[PDB]
Amino acid sequence: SNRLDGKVAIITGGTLGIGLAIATKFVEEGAKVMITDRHSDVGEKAAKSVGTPDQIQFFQHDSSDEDGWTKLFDATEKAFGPVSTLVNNAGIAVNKSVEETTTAEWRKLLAVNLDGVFFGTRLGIQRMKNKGLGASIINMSSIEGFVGDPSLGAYNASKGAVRIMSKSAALDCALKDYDVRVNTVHPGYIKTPLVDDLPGAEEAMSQRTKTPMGHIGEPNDIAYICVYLASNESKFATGSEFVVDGGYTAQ
Amino acid sequence: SNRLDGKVAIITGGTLGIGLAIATKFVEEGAKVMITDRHSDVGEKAAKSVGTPDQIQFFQHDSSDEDGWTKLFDATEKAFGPVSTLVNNAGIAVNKSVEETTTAEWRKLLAVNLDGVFFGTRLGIQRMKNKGLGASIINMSSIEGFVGDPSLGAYNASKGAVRIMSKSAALDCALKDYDVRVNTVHPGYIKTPLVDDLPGAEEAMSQRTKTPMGHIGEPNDIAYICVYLASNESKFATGSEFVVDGGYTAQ
Amino acid sequence: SNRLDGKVAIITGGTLGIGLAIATKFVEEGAKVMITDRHSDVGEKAAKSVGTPDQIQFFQHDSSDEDGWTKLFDATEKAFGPVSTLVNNAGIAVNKSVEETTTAEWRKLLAVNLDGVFFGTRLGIQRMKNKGLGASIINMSSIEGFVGDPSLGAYNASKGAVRIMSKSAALDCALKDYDVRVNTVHPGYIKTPLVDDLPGAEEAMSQRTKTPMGHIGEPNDIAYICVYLASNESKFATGSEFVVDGGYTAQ
Amino acid sequence: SNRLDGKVAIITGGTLGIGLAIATKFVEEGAKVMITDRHSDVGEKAAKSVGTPDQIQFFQHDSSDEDGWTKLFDATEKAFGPVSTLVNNAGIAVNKSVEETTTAEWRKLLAVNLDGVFFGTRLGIQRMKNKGLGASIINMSSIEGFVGDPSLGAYNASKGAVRIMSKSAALDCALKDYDVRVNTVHPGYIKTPLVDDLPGAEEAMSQRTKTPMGHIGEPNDIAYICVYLASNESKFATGSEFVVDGGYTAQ
Ligand SMILES: NC(=O)C1=CN([C@@H]2O[C@H](COP(=O)(O)OP(=O)(O)OC[C@H]3O[C@@H](n4cnc5c(N)ncnc54)[C@H](O)[C@@H]3O)[C@@H](O)[C@H]2O)C=CC1
Ligand SMILES: NC(=O)C1=CN([C@@H]2O[C@H](COP(=O)(O)OP(=O)(O)OC[C@H]3O[C@@H](n4cnc5c(N)ncnc54)[C@H](O)[C@@H]3O)[C@@H](O)[C@H]2O)C=CC1
Ligand SMILES: NC(=O)C1=CN([C@@H]2O[C@H](COP(=O)(O)OP(=O)(O)OC[C@H]3O[C@@H](n4cnc5c(N)ncnc54)[C@H](O)[C@@H]3O)[C@@H](O)[C@H]2O)C=CC1
Ligand SMILES: NC(=O)C1=CN([C@@H]2O[C@H](COP(=O)(O)OP(=O)(O)OC[C@H]3O[C@@H](n4cnc5c(N)ncnc54)[C@H](O)[C@@H]3O)[C@@H](O)[C@H]2O)C=CC1
Ligand SMILES: C[C@@H](O)c1ccccc1
Ligand SMILES: C[C@@H](O)c1ccccc1
Ligand SMILES: C[C@@H](O)c1ccccc1
Ligand SMILES: C[C@@H](O)c1ccccc1
Ligand SMILES: [Mg+2]
Ligand SMILES: [Mg+2]
Repeated sequence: SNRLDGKVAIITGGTLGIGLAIATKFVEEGAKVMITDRHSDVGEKAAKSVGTPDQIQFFQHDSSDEDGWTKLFDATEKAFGPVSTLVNNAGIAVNKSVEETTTAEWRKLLAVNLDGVFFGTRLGIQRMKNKGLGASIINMSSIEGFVGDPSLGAYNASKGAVRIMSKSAALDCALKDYDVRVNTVHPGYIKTPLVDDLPGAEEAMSQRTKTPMGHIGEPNDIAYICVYLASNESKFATGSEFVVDGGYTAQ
Repeated sequence: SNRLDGKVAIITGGTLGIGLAIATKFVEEGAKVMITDRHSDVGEKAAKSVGTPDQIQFFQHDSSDEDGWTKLFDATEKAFGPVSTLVNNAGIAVNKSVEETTTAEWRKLLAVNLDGVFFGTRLGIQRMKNKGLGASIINMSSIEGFVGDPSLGAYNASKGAVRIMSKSAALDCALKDYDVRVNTVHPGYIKTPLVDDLPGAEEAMSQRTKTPMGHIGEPNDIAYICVYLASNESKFATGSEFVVDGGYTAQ
Repeated sequence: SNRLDGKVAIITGGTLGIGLAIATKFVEEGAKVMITDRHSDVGEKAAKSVGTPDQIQFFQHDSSDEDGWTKLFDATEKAFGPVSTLVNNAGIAVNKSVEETTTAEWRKLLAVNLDGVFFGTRLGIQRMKNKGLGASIINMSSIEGFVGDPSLGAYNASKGAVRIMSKSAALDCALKDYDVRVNTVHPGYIKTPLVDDLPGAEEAMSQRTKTPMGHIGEPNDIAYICVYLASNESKFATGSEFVVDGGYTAQ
Repeated sequence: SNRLDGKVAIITGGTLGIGLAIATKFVEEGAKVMITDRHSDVGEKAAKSVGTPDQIQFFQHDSSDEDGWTKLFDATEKAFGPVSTLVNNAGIAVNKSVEETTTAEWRKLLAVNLDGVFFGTRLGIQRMKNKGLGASIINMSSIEGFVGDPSLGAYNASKGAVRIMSKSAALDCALKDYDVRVNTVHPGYIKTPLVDDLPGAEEAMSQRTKTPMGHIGEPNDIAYICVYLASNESKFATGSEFVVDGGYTAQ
């Protein structure tokens, strides 16, 4: 309780899974939250499932849409006051090796996972700096920012990009005394309804050769590290990677 | 509040600085705590400064003392019930390059920083496994587990050892379903009375070429990441490194 | 001598600096080489400066040009026989923080440094696999694939992308028994005529807080690690990062 | 040929496997070599199998023996002139988890794998600095300096220690203009007669979940990266890790 008092957060892809759990715990800890998704039909229902309009609202936005980012920040500031916290969580995956990735697939994945995170990070620094907000940008990544997956070529590219791009931003903010931190979060496998719909997926992810714990995580596992990062408790943490992966990358 | 409900923690070197702040926040969040130090004179006063005997006690112990580790676990279990949480925080430094390290210096530093962490980790796994405690071993490290310092040769050795030793332990616990997680915490520079007593030290640490934030951290910066790691909020985190360094390792 | 006997290499951006030195040492060790650059005026002269047409030729190509990649592989195979070795060396830099990067700058840098490396890697796997060539793809990176630079935001993104994308490709090639390895090379600061034309640049790079050796490297420093990687001497090395940086990333 | 002209190398544990292959290729490239082992019976035969006494000799030495290190450097300088190159290759393994490691096992493994590497590194810096030798210390590590193995607890400790200790030494040498570089080499699984004597071992190591190439390496795979590191070709490489692992750590 109260760990995010006064904070105002944007969470992209906040209607499902990890992003929804981050939204839920953010509201529980006192933050006001704007969640997004490319589609409108889930959004209002997702928001209402967490809290009331004074706590959480929905804004339809595709994170690859550069001009839509300014509309999103404006709507959030209108609802809740100046934005303090950005969680760049929206992402997609292509299940292809590098060898088998089409250029269209490459460009589509990079538009969401890389351009979108760049647009959000750039705008968030501009809008959040020098306001005494204790501002925090949390760029969602994954184990795939540290290790390869033969069947996730473009996804690996995007996650490695966000990993090191975030360090650049962290350093510049720290050196300019902007009062903006930038860090990455790296989930391993997490159980969601989407994983549940893929026959065999959780079992494959839970083999000890993949996740040493012998089971995948849950959305709140990623929510709680995000609360820590969004809060002033982490005021000395910037430019770093926070891994919550059941041991996947330790072997 | 309540984030460590029911937890029972041992924190080595818990009478000063980082270890004292970890103890303080642990008590605030509902944990019972046994702090240690090689010396007795500070201990009881340090404990009483945090809370009452039902919350926190002191046990004199040099972490390099193998047999003393069993006495420490026994005393803690006597006071508070079965131990759930171990923070291996006790450490020393030698200000020497590898080239200029004497063998006595080498052996003394490794006894505390490496052997002591091994003894605590080994015993903690034995005593904490298979009890449904949500057990957590937090091995204190530093930026010096990732990067070299020309003037900290043996210290670097110790911190690199603990970094990877902790991953081994994490994996074995995860694969054996022991209900014990093992992670490392990596502070950058932190202001304490000891740093304050070293003329010029904080200023040197605060140069942008060292810490990009332009200032060093405070003990609570390390306390809060430890609360997260000791809590069930981090039940999917094992075998990982948590860095709180003001950007030091991001450049 | 003879360390690249029978090898046929493409080196993008091979007319200057690092790429020219890689070309030079490749020819010395018995490889046939096709160098590229976006511009034609330097190319033939650069090639003739290294060797004769039976050793080394030039092909004008912008690495961001997807269709031009197939023309490049065809021209090389026409000149020298099947390509065994690809060094993705072409790159550019934008001297901007993330905050100050324009979208046009972002897209231009990613087209060369990321898309271009993807196009070359994808095509090289397709054209080099299953031919008993001892094929090797060497994706040029830099220290900026490991650490941030506040003034190199998009460049950091690109270098982190190539770092982890290359691991994906490595794994898929290894698992499919393609006889193609993929590794990254990470130069620190290297003296070239271009650096020499930037007043103050080498001196700034040579400060001990940047490069511990107190001086920057030379193009042959990167050439020699590339020879090792292109050769069968490194037949068990794949998915790894090879750093030649004067100590920059060790502190 | 000639890549180590004039170099004088000490290779600890140089009578078998990886160390023998390093010795072999070092001699082939023009270096004079002193190999060691704790036992005498294999040594002279191993040396004679590589070359004549003017090329390679044997010195009986347990790398854990501190005073024996000065005798070893003296004998090498007597045979061949001033030592330029040290490969700290001697090591042992204990097949125990952290939990199950006895203190005697811990101390024995650390004496060879950590103390021994410290003694060699410290003495080598002292004896090799400021002589214009192009001096190089190559500290053998393994994949177990990057990732955990649940059954290699003390070994992981030792390998993580050497990894970061070597960076400290690298930095101090670079900052003091000592003309001594320090780097680590990280073999994955390598086929040797010892592995061949362990039923099932190579097959287990060759599973794709362990080594993506689907087979283990050979001693020359580690020899060739050591030649590069010992040579002046790598004069700008210090403080870095060189991984030759068949993809083990890329996933
Ligand atoms: N489920 C898993 O096992 C793992 C997930 N992750 C990563 O963590 C993050 C969050 O995942 P979840 O929210 O559980 O995802 P989900 O798979 O349950 O649903 C996808 C999420 O992204 C959003 N989204 C997709 N494209 C978008 C666009 N163009 N604009 C705005 N929103 C968009 C949706 O609202 C949705 O919340 C992602 O960045 C993902 O790549 C990483 C490793 C594992
Ligand atoms: N102050 C700083 O800038 C940094 C500190 N650290 C690390 O973080 C950890 C905690 O530091 P602080 O508690 O602030 O230290 P401190 O420097 O303020 O005091 C030393 C601590 O270690 C204990 N200690 C030393 N030798 C011991 C032994 N043989 N047995 C039991 N206890 C012993 C003392 O109780 C004391 O709390 C250490 O492991 C340290 O190496 C890491 C980076 C920076
Ligand atoms: N000079 C230095 O200090 C450092 C250089 N690097 C990196 O190493 C690599 C090689 O650098 P140099 O050859 O010395 O570069 P250079 O700065 O001396 O010249 C640029 C090179 O890239 C090529 N190039 C640029 N855009 C291109 C395009 N669209 N298509 C084809 N070729 C193109 C040119 O032929 C030229 O060889 C690059 O990827 C660079 O980013 C990394 C760290 C430091
Ligand atoms: N075979 C494999 O799969 C792997 C080996 N390694 C590492 O690479 C290095 C070299 O291995 P190999 O020479 O093939 O070993 P080996 O297993 O074939 O034989 C052991 C080597 O270490 C020496 N040795 C052991 N204790 C010693 C002491 N107290 N003093 C002096 N010498 C001693 C022996 O001469 C012998 O060459 C070691 O540091 C090892 O830990 C790392 C990963 C895998
Ligand atoms: C990395 C994880 O988000 C994933 C991506 C594609 C298919 C399954 C799982
Ligand atoms: C790394 C940090 O704990 C430190 C060690 C010795 C002297 C000053 C600071
Ligand atoms: C990283 C290095 O290639 C560089 C890039 C831009 C300006 C100067 C140096
Ligand atoms: C890591 C490798 O050297 C190994 C150690 C012990 C038993 C088998 C293999
Ligand atoms: Mg650094
Ligand atoms: Mg792995």
